[PDB]
Amino acid sequence: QETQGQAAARAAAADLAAGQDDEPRILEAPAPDARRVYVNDPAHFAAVTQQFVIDGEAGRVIGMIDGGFLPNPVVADDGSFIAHASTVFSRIARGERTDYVEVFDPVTLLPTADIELPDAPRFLVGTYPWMTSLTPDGKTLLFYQFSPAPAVGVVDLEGKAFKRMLDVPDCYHIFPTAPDTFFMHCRDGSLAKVAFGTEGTPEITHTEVFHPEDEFLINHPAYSQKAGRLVWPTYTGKIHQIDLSSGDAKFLPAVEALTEAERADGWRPGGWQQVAYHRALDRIYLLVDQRDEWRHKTASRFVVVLDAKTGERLAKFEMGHEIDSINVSQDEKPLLYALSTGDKTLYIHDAESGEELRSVNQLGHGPQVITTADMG
Amino acid sequence: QETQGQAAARAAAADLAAGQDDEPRILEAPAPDARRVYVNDPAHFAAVTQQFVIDGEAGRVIGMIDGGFLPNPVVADDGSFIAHASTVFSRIARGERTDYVEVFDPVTLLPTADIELPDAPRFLVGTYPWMTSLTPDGKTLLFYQFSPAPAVGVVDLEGKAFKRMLDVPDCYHIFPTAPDTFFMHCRDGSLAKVAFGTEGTPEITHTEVFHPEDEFLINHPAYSQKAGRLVWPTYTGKIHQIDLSSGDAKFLPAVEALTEAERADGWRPGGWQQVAYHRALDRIYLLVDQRDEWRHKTASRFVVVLDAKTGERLAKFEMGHEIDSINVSQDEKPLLYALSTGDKTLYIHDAESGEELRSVNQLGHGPQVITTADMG
Amino acid sequence: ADDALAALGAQLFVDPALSRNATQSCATCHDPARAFTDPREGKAGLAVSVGDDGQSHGDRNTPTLGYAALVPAFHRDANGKYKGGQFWDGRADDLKQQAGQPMLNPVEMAMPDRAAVAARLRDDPAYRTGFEALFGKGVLDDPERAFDAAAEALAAYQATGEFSPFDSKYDRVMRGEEKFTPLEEFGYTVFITWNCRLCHMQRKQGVAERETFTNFEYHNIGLPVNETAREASGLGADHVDHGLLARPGIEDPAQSGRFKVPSLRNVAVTGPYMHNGVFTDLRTAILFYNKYTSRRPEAKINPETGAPWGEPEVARNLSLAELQSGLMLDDGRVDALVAFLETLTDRRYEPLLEESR
Amino acid sequence: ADDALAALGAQLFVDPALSRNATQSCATCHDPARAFTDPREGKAGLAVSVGDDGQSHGDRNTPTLGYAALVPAFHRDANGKYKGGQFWDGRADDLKQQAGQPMLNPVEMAMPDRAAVAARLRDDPAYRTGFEALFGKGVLDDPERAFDAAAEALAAYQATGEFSPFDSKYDRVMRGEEKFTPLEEFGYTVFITWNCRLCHMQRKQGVAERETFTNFEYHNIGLPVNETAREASGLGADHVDHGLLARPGIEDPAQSGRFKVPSLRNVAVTGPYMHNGVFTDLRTAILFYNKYTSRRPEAKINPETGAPWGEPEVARNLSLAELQSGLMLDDGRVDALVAFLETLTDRRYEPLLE
Amino acid sequence: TDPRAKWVPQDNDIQACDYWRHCSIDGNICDCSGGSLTNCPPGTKLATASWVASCYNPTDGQSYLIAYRDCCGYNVSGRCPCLNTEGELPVYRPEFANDIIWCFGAEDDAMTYHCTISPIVGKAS
Amino acid sequence: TDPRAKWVPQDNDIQACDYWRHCSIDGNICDCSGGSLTNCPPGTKLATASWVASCYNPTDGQSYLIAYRDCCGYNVSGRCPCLNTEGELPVYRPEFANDIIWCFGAEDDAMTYHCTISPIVGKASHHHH
Ligand code: HEC
Ligand code: HEC
Ligand code: HEC
Ligand code: HEC
Ligand SMILES: [Ca+2]
Ligand SMILES: [Ca+2]
Ligand code: NA
Ligand code: NA
Ligand code: NA
Repeated sequence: QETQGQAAARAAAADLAAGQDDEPRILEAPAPDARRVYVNDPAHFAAVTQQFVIDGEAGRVIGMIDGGFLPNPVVADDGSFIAHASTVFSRIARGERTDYVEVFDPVTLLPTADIELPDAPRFLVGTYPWMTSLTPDGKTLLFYQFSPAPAVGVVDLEGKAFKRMLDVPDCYHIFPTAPDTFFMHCRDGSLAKVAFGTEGTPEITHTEVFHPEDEFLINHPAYSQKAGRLVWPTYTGKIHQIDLSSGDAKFLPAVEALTEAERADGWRPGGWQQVAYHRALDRIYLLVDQRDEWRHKTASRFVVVLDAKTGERLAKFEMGHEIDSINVSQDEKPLLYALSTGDKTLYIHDAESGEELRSVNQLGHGPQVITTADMG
Repeated sequence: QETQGQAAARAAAADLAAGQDDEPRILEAPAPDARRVYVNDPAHFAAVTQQFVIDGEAGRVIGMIDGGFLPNPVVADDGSFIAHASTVFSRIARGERTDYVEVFDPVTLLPTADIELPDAPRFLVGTYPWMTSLTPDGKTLLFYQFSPAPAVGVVDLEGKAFKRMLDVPDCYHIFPTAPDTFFMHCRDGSLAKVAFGTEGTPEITHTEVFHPEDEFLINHPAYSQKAGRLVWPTYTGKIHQIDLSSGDAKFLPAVEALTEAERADGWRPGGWQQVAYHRALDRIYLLVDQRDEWRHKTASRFVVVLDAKTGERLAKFEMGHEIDSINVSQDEKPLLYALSTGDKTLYIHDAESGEELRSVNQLGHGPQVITTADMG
Repeated sequence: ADDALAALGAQLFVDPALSRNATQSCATCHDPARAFTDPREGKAGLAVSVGDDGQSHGDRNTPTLGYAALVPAFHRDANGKYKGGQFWDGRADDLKQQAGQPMLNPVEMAMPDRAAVAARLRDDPAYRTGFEALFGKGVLDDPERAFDAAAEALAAYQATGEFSPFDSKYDRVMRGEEKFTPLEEFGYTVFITWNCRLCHMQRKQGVAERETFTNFEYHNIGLPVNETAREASGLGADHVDHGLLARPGIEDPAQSGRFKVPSLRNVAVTGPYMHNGVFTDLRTAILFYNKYTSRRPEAKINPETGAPWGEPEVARNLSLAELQSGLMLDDGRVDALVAFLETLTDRRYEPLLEESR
Repeated sequence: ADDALAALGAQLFVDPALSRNATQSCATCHDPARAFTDPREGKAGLAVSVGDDGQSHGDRNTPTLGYAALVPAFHRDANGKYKGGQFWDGRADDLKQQAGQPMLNPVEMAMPDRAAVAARLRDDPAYRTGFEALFGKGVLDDPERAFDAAAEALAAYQATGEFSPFDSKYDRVMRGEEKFTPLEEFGYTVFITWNCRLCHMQRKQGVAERETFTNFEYHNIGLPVNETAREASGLGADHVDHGLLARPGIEDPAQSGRFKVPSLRNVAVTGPYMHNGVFTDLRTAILFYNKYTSRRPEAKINPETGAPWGEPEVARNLSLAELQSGLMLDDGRVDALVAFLETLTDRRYEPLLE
Repeated sequence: TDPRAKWVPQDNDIQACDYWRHCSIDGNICDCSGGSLTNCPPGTKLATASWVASCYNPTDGQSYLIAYRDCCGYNVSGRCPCLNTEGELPVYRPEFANDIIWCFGAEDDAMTYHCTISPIVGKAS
Repeated sequence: TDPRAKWVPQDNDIQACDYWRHCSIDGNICDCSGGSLTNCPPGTKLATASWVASCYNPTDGQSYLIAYRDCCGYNVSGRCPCLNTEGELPVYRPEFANDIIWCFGAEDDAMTYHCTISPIVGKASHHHH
């Protein structure tokens, strides 16, 4: 009811009346928790970008982190640090390129490491969360490189040094599953498992081809590292699920996010981060709307919620705003975060009821990526 | 009535129908001319900023130049180069600061000089054109330094080198009159004349104090280096004109831009670049509106035009938009540029009649500064 | 008329009476069974061809005549780029200016002079009748007229539909008569989005009416010397093939080592490749491009020899801006490009593709 | 009670019988006519004071007693900054604990012991009466009680409105009774927007009820030795005055060379300045702060000597964060500040301004 | 304007996001920051890389291959932003994928995105 | 909503541009990017420089000196931007001037503008305002 700015004015007035002293200083952010959410603003390819650290419970910006060109943010699931791989140039968008990884303390937001990446090796692309990824123990950051060929960069966060590039096949995205292993999705319709050492040709294994050549898997699959669940929608809201928790890929049964009559009536997923997965609830959330088949990056106004095991629909929420990305807190009674690139607003919904609870606006220019830590 | 995009669609279709080939390549901007106008977007203090190069005749963006934090643009009046003093940091907004001057070729927009300024000596302030200035011969750039004390930096554009800092007294802004001389405006209400040889203290002379302690002279006076006319409004629309065309300051009759009556009904100048001066017309343009005495930075919806010689009002335009900055082309039948920070749009008016002819929208985030070359 | 002139060229084209020892016609080196290239083994394999004396080898690989009639005559366009002409170095302006050269080249057909050519033409009553009907009585008695008339007949013959039928699978696909295999279609997609497009397509933009997969420009792509061909041709260990700079009247050192971009039509059947026949296999010619892009050690190794490609014969004026694309072709994209380029084979040479596969 | 106690303190304060040769009272060094500081010219000018023996000089400048009753008792606050106390090095906890020290200091009043103090108290029938009525019969026969009672009386006398009248121009202006002159108001504006207010204001934010222009913290501002004063003190040319670190209980090396932020009240009339009286002029004191900000050759030079300021007596723990403000005070701001500081002069010392 | 409606090409205004050649553009139309439909703005560098789409030209009934190319080395122009995705395939079919900054090949190693041009390279298969 | 009307201080919401202490603020309210009314957000550096305004507090009718201070070393927050100019004088009266980036004194020489705080430092009034 009372806004945060209102509660602050009240307290400031009380301190003045009471003669209360206080030292102006640099605040710490509150301890990272399950309802912290980070919104990255790729800013529609601006050379500099911003990340907003948000208390989702209060709907309050608690901090910000600056970044360079299309950085890839990662958040350690255990809340110990956050980091990004970023790119700057010596004269704004021109001149000598430096790619680097910074690691930040999640309370002071001070960079505790700044690790140069040799030979400007980052893949510059509209931000895909799974193109730069932390290994589960948090000691390694992996980043994708496209040019000259698909490759993956290995960065030692603990020793604060770049390690090596690994050559991989014609494959994309990086879902780490262990300190030395990740999966990628390959042009031929398989996943590739890549197991790497400090030196030597990485061991690369392919799964069976798991989708036909004309079934399109979106750029923003949800991957729960702690569950090893890769939830990969196709353009039609068909959802591939791959279980990587054994260390090898087990293909789960496909589910449809939309019914036959919905599909016949033009319903399709669309947006940017189209799918979220709540690990504890084993639940998929998909951004859908009625749309032509090639409007697959436009906002959507509905979220369907479906049991990941059975594909049973549990809800269809009318979000009431143009939503491009969703994600969920990973605690019980999760929040469903619904980020509107066009409104630059994070809408914070009760994931159970779909009700909008609060919102955080003025999140940059073109905010697209929501990240939460799964701390539980 | 055909728009630029429409005309372009037809040319393309015609080339396609006629089977006419063309090599995709980097265009050159049209040669600089009187109707080129530059719009600088300090972007409400963002760490990187943009300058838009605009063909005022067609209302068309013909190029852009990237800048760092609150850079100071200058445009050689002869159209031979543009330059800015800019500021970058090794990590977006943090880390080692580099101040530098870049000079650019006005057609390829390529930088032809990048000149480091030692000891990060630039004054960081919302953009005031006369905080950085070209000497009439275009060979020297002078920039203001506030910290630790008012000082002026001498940069050799010809040798492409920084030279030295000049100690000045408690004074502000820089109005070059000569290869070795400029005026500054002082706290004690005088102007100072700073003549610098190649070495030692400059020779500093003060004029008579020309305004009382409680008359406030705006941060954005117009200065026509070619006329040597310094046009300096105060908060009430009183206008100091100082003739610097002889090497020394001759104070012109002071004039009121607003009638004694108007000032009684709340009329005051307001905006950013509140004043423009057309050298060949000896004419002052002032952004005015009805406002409280302390809303002096708000947009104004009206422009008044007056004779620099007599002070007689010549016109009063209802701009039809919220205008923050004005300037004028220095050719015959000038355009009156009316830049709206709020709309991010340069409205291009006929200076004679005040009709809005065309406009160029999407000029960054908070564009505030209009520059034109005075090429006649 | 256009018919009779081409029919006369058809006879000249296959007539070995136009070589000193009467062993060699145009058709000998430009064999119509082989997309007008030379199937014969010489001291450097198929890299370079052997002349009528049976010993002399050229220093350049014999190119197809297919589609050579679509090349513009040699000129310098407004951007200062040379275009068109005939021979790998553009030193002939057009087909007509090229046609009498092999006749008089002691390395090729080796007739001593125009008069020896005319005397051969007189010996044959069909030529007297055929030349006379098109060029007038006594044409064969004037060595200059006879020689020029033979070149004109030969250039007319090369302009006929038979040399440029446009009946490749690619042509059929572009008419909607059929579709590319999925591999071919990928090959086409890569060809037109990667750097090949910057040189092996007629136009910078828009659609060509009779595409022949060359922009007719001159580029030094930084090829090494073909040692065995260079030994066979006898030009010397210290010889440099300067490409376009060898054309009389080109003086600009920036043209040294640039050769005419070949039409990729029938490329699948006209191996070995490049101006000196240096690469045997189509795949090798495509892989050469990865030397500019790939960071892998193997990108620098010619797979036909296991050794480095070699220092460029001309180390200057390389087309680095186009070549250093920042993107390496993986083997699937190389396969796709082979399959696409095979679609550029004329209908009548489709049977020859079986062996190359 | 508080009235009679103060009135007893008032008698002791001027009584030279509390010195060994009966030549010196508190008032000799803290002369009421000079905002409770020492007018007496000595070997080192007015930089240090001379004790009862007519020979011993101190090694520190005698500070005003005005407003010293506003300073909190010595303590370490929750951010780890020490605050309050008395003496330049806060070695006394409060006024009561400070009062007995001059009496027994051989370089000052030089009484040998508390008994000798008590005996002098016993000689004066008026003291028997005054002390006994406040502390009980026989108080002067017990030297411990006698001396504590004397210190308590002196501290109560220092806590009277007479020592802290808040009747400066600044006080009158803050009460809306008067206006600052343009120069004074400019000086006040500079003082509260420049680094001075990071140390010479009671509070970080909000408005103080009884502002004394000090946050009661300890800072090393990097001052040099006062050579003549240090000569006169006889402590020797080796000697290093460690300021706060000399307080018993303070072990923390970060505290070496730090001294209590003086109240700027009456500053215009209590020259020379700083803990060792090194600067005779108020203007010099202000100029000293430019050594940290200004790039100008003159900022390096003490304008009283024409020579460089001197290396800090203690070249560690400088308050660089505050002192390196990035801004230099031009002559205008220095003038403005002098005008402003002069407004902190108590009404009764307004005539001393010349 | 209904963002989710089937895209409807027009061949009458190249600055508008429904212009027929922009059927798979992502970013900003170069025509709006001083380039043109098929040329880069001054100061920027023309990439040699491209991604493609088959775009229907309502003027002639024909579908053309538009092999987009980025103009690089400047911050994003901020003028005429557009994102269309006709035929757009995910990043693993990169020749049809448009979130990628297709600045490879640009002079001076320029890799920042400023805007995109829309030249034709073929009639569609 | 009328940008030219006399500014009307309120004492009920610090994130709004008409909050009484923001009477000469220029930039962004630190309270909207993880600071508070009088503290900087994490990661930024608090400048020791300030400019002052005397701001009228509607609540007690007293006028207070607000010594604005910048939080520096981050790109501008972009949240709760405000520009007010009560008593604001031009740059040659820098003590009252608010286009200046008042980042001097900030740790690490941070000079980029992120947001401004609005702490009270005195009562008192100005001749000019
Ligand atoms: C083998 C000894 C040959 C005989 C007999 C003929 N040609 Fe030839 N041709 C040959 C080579 C080695 C080359 C390239 C030489 C070089 O300097 O580049 C050629 C080239 C042509 C061309 C130009 C084709 C192109 O550049 O794309 C034409 C049009 C041509 N040849 C035609 C031609 C005719 C008409 C002949 C009989 C008169 C003839 N050739 C004989 C090898 C040999
Ligand atoms: C201009 C910079 C080019 C680019 C990019 C590509 N090619 Fe090319 N190609 C070019 C020239 C100048 C030549 C002749 C080089 C010489 O000196 O001989 C070629 C040749 C080929 C060939 C051999 C054809 C023949 O011998 O008849 C093939 C198969 C070929 N080129 C293919 C090719 C592909 C698939 C490309 C994209 C990877 C490609 N080229 C780029 C000029 C240029
Ligand atoms: C000169 C011989 C003095 C006589 C007699 C007295 N005092 Fe003093 N006082 C003197 C000096 C040199 C100093 C500073 C010494 C140091 O080490 O810092 C002082 C200090 C005080 C203080 C502390 C003031 C402050 O820190 O702000 C108090 C409260 C004080 N003096 C009181 C005092 C009394 C009550 C005296 C009579 C018993 C007395 N002083 C004598 C110099 C001399
Ligand atoms: C904390 C880092 C401070 C800042 C910033 C300023 N001052 Fe200060 N001042 C400080 C201390 C600790 C002391 C005593 C220093 C010592 O060791 O002796 C002082 C002293 C003064 C004085 C002398 C007062 C007296 O001797 O009674 C004056 C006149 C003074 N200070 C003024 C002043 C001004 C005007 C400042 C802003 C330019 C200023 N100081 C900054 C602590 C600090
Ligand atoms: Ca060949
Ligand atoms: Ca003193
Ligand atoms: Na060979
Ligand atoms: Na030549
Ligand atoms: Na101690």
